[PDB]
Amino acid sequence: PQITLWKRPLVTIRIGGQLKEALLDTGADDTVIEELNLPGCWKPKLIGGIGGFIKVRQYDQIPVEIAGHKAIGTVLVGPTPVNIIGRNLLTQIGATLNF
Amino acid sequence: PQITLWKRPLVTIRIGGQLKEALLDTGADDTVIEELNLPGCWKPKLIGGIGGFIKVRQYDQIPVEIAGHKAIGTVLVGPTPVNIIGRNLLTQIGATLNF
Ligand SMILES: CCCC[C@H](CC(O)(O)[C@H](CCCC)NC(=O)[C@@H](NC(=O)[C@@H](NC(C)=O)[C@@H](C)O)[C@@H](C)CC)C(=O)N[C@@H](CCC(N)=O)C(=O)N[C@@H](CCCNC(=N)N)C(N)=O
Repeated sequence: PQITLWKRPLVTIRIGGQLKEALLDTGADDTVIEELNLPGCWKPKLIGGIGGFIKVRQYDQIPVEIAGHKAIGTVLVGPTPVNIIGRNLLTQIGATLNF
Repeated sequence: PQITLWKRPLVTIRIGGQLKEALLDTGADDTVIEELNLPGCWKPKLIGGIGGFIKVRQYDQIPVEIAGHKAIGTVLVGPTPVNIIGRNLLTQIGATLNF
């Protein structure tokens, strides 16, 4: 599929059993999901951008399906206004920018 | 071009006669550039990111050449960690996401 950028590129994802909306973000190195009480071991991390840094929980080897395309990798969980799909998973689904 | 996402999608831009490097950022509504002088009048604004809010200067109707493609639109100037080309200009150059 092709997604234009007139509006925020929000798509449906599946993670930890749940369907969520998330932003496809070519400016994000990593994937950041809103507070979600996932089981499993995790480790502490800090991530930054506009406004500074936040504390997140890093979970590895989490299946994330993005618009029906399966991916699996690292997911950072913390307090975000929007779920963000970053390059670590965008590459797995073969996403490119085109102009 | 077609740009893959194994590395950050950084490109050269020209703005106010100067060359700069910037990140193609589908997660950004707006284009935000590090502190600099631009010609003309600006208005104060606040924007948010992953870590919270910052103050920026809003300049309207600024010509920006992005990897050789022309855009004319709003540029926010302030303490962003990375120069970012957001959807307001990405749409002008015809950029889409594809997978
Ligand atoms: C939580 C908000 C959605 C996330 C994006 C993130 C991002 O613009 O892609 C930035 C771009 C690079 C840093 C500036 N990426 C990031 O913040 C990511 N950072 C990174 O990838 C790296 N960090 C650094 C510092 O480079 C890495 C080393 O960790 C983090 C998500 C962590 C993985 C973001 O901050 N968007 C802002 C950009 C500023 C702007 N004005 O466009 C935005 O759209 N803000 C809107 C809010 C959106 C509401 N709009 C809406 N349509 N619903 C606004 N007006 O303030």
